[PDB]
Amino acid sequence: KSPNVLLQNLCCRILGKSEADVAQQFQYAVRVIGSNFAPTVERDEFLVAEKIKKELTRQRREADAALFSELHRKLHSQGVLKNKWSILYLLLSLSEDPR
Amino acid sequence: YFLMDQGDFFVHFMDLTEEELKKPVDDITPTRLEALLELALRMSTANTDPFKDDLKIDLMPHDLITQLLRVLAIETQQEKAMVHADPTELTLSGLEAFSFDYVVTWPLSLIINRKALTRYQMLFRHMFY
Amino acid sequence: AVKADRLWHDKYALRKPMIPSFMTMDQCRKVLLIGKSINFLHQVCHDQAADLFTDLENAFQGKIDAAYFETSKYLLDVLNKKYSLLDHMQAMRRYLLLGQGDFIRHLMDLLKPELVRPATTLYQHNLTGILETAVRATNAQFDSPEILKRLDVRLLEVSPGDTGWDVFSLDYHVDGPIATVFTRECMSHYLRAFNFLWRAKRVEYILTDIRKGHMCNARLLRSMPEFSGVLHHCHILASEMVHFIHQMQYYVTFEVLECSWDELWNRVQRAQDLDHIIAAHEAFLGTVISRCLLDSDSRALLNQLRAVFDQIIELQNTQDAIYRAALEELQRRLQFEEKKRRVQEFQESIPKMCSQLRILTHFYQGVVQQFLVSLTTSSDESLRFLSFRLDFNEHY
Amino acid sequence: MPREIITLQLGQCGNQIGFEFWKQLCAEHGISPEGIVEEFATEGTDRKDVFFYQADDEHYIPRAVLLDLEPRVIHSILNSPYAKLYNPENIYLSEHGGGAGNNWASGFSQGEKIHEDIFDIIDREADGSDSLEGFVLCHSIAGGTGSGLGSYLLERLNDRYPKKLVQTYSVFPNVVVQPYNSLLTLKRLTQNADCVVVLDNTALNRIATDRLHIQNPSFSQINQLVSTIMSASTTTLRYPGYMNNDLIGLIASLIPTPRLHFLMTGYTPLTTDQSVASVRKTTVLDVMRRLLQPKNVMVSTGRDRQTNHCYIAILNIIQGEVDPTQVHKSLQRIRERKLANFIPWGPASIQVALSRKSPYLPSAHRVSGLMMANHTSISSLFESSCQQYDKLRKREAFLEQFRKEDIFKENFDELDRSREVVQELIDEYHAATRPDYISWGT
Amino acid sequence: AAAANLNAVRETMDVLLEISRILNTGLDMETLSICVRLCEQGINPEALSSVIKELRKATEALKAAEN
Repeated sequence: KSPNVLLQNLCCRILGKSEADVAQQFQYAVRVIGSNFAPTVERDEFLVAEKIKKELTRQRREADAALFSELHRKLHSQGVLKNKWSILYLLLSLSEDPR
Repeated sequence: YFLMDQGDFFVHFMDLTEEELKKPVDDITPTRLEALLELALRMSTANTDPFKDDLKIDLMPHDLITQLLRVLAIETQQEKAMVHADPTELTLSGLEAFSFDYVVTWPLSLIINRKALTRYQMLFRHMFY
Repeated sequence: AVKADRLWHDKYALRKPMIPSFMTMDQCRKVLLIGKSINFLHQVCHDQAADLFTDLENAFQGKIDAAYFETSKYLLDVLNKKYSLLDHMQAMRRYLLLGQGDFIRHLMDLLKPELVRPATTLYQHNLTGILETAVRATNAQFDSPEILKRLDVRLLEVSPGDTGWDVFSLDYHVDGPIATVFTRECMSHYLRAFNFLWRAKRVEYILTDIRKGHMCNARLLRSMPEFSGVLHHCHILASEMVHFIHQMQYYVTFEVLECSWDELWNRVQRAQDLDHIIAAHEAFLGTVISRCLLDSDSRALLNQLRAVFDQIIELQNTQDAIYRAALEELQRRLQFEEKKRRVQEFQESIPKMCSQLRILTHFYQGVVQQFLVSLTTSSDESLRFLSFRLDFNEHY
Repeated sequence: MPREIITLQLGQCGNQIGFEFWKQLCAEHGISPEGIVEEFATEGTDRKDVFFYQADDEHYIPRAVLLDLEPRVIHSILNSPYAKLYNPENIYLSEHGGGAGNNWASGFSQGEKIHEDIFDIIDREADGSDSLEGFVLCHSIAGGTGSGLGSYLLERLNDRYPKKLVQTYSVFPNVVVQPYNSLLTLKRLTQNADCVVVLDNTALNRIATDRLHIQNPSFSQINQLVSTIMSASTTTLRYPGYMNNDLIGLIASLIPTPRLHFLMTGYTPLTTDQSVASVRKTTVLDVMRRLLQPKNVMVSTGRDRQTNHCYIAILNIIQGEVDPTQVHKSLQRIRERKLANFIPWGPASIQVALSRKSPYLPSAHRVSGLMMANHTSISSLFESSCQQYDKLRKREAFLEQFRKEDIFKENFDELDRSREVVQELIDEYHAATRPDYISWGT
Repeated sequence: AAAANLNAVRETMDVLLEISRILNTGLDMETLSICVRLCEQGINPEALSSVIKELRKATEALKAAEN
């Protein structure tokens, strides 16, 4: 039920209409959400650094990789959140297409 | 350089120094002064002198007139009188602090010393002004 | 277990306590250097007691120095005539230091109709093939074919069509046997300087785009001048930015690339030792590093450069949009003529252009003012001379 | 992909300049008169493929089409040592040996008559080109063929290849219809060419007399100077650098965009090979100063005291052993000394590319430089041409031969439109002296 | 103990927000905190990103039809 409530809460605020009114959008969301139940992200530091560097170069920024490196340390301070790399890959994917 | 033999370079530098007449040249770093000197160099016949790279620009804390007066007033009763002296009442100094120095490596660093370098600088500034 | 890049540096080590009192520090260093040179000549070049205590302070140092000199000379000769050390140096000058005029700007000139087009239909493999094809006609024919194989270019890929001005970086490397002349860090700094000069070339290319547009399209069409008022409002700011950025380009391409490349070339030309060529490479690296002004402690200069680049990009984009809109309107007018509302809309479109160009001019003036203030108030006389030359530009 | 450039050689002057260009390329690449790479040229630092096509026998063939309306010169070329360099099947010669009669309009009508053969040739070369960059038309503005047929070919190339650069080597005159031919050619260069390199025969003669001590310089020597310039224009191709390796970038830098395409040329050294200049190490600063010297500019521009002409853009290709630090110091000194006046309405474009020379070409000078500059004083040449046109038109001079051609049988409105375009060009050149030039025409 | 754990968690969340800002991801605080909790609890980031993109595309299509 969590994927369903997630999708409905996202569609009721991001979109002005629910995606149950357009069954194509609802079907696409429900068939995308259920593909796998484990994160599929690059969990290596080298690959994360490469992705951040390529994102910043496509952003025409060549000095904020140090900032991303420092921020991922504060993220990895606890060492109890193993999908911080997952959320960083999510942000990478959401920022790569328009950039 | 110091004795201004082949002084066409000094005639060329007159016009560069003329753009700076308000404040002493020591207020500005000598790197751009040496850049102007070297860009004036290649327009004059100076290729056959592999010794001008030992010349450097020093920013004296006093102008030519003031330094000369203090040298000729030290160890004398004139220092008290001319301790208030300034170059504003006299000719203004905007290029009279430029001087030449000759820094050379050892053991040629033994031949040239700062005691001689001060006299060199004073003479060169006086000649140049 | 020493890499091929350090057969002369750390192929052998020195033990401080294990050095006699009849053999000095430089004596031991030269002994280690000679042994490392001999081992390097064996491995990679593939081609050709009481008296010892007494003669330490008479001629032992001279013998050590002569042996080290001869071994280093033979190693350098073997590398130059076998592994193309000089050719690799020239390749890195040509590719990562802009030493022979062709590359990045030509790629931008070719891709200008294609860069705006989607990069999902343009991939780095096609541009790699284009570079390989066009480098043969260039100086890369001097480079070994393995060098052209190790040379590529990165460009826009997988995009719906957008800015590609700041994404262009030549990458260059040398082969194993010749990589003892050019170290890993050397190639990395060559790549970094190539990226910096690519940013500079993109800024200069935006400036040249503006310049060529306002030199040519003016003499390519004669129409009503009522639209020329907003054009002049935009173009006063655009010309001030043009002069500023041409001043910047002339200063940077002279005090960043050229001096370092000339020093490196002169040192390598007179270099008969591997230590000499290494020092030449290090001096080139340091000279490129010194004038970057993009480090963390240079945050003000970095932000000013980023603001200037963004201003140039925005001005180029707005000029292109204005030109496209004017072309569309005048083409519609010509079609109507061939086949009043058109003229009315073309005039109404002018005041918005004038207002937005006034805003852009004010923003550019402010940013340039803050950049000039930062240059002048600094204790570096180089920035003060740059500000003086900018005022000499008769734009500020 | 190769980056092919198609050379169109139009009329006597265009064909001679193309022949000397191919000779210079052969000499720089170590290619024999038959197009075969010389044994000494197997290790060459240049790939002929940029400007020549390679035949199956390792022969380098110029991508050059030589078109002339008179057989004498074509026969002399086929009897020359370079007859084997050119593909004979790539040479079209009109069997109708009547020519254009020094009439630009007749040359244009002839280009229309031979349109299919010419555009078939251009398309054949484009398909034999992996990434054809553009066409270089070598022609004279005053003749019939080189002016008219050249303008026709420029139009057809601009229509078929609207994304490819059009560079011209336009020979300016020192023919009662010469003002008409010149005006039509200037119009076509301004409207349909991306870059026009002006080769002024008056300035070339002046240089040949004053500097080579040649009493009565021959056309052969002028064409040798032209070919030297053309080689300098291709010098940026032969050495891999970081910027402006293509004809698009060259044109945009020199002709300063496509509508502002009247280019002034500069060459250095301008000395006869007999002038062994004593043992003076030519410095980067001395190179730039000589290029900035009016006696070394290869275009006769009037010293009009009324117009404060300025440089729009300058590209200096310096070939040879050049210290980049000396290049930088020379540019810095030139800027500080304001040794060149630049456009006030645009950025000062002064570029310097250092390249290595071909190992096959003998260079007497360890360092040479060519400047290609778009400079508003080039407008004085267009003004002179306009004054000559107006002088002829007010007299209806030399119009009887034009009235025989269909384009001029009824009226001269195309001439009047060309005069209007050249007037607009002159006015834009005058605006280029002003800070508002960028907005003047729009 | 618990206060230190909560401080570490909030520091990690703030650092994640800062890293997203420097990356210019354009992800809001609530959406980022939901995606972070989804990935911590176990979910495919590919699927989550695809669903978010589909929802955003539907929203933008509705906005365009409104315009």
